[PDB]
Amino acid sequence: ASLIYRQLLTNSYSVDLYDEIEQIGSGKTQNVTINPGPFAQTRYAPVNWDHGEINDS
Amino acid sequence: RTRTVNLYGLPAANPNNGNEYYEISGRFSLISLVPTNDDYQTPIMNSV
Repeated sequence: ASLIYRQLLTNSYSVDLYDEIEQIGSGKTQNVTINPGPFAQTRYAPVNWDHGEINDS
Repeated sequence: RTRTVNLYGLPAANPNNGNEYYEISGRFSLISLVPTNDDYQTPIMNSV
């Protein structure tokens, strides 16, 4: 059971290796592509307000 | 038998001109909305 202390001290180099893991995995580019769901969006339209038809003569 | 001759237009006196109707043909495009819950859309599902 004392072997755990020896293993930790011996394998401590994996700490620096893990530091490299994380601090270059952050450097590497990742992009979680959140979707649009199966249900699709849509806006009304380009709508502009104006005065209606005028009865000229 | 009057002053006004050679005027461009179309008076309302007899527009039908003995015709039952004036006709026009063409294509007619529409993009209106509609409710379609018959889909119940979550089938595009990934078979696995």
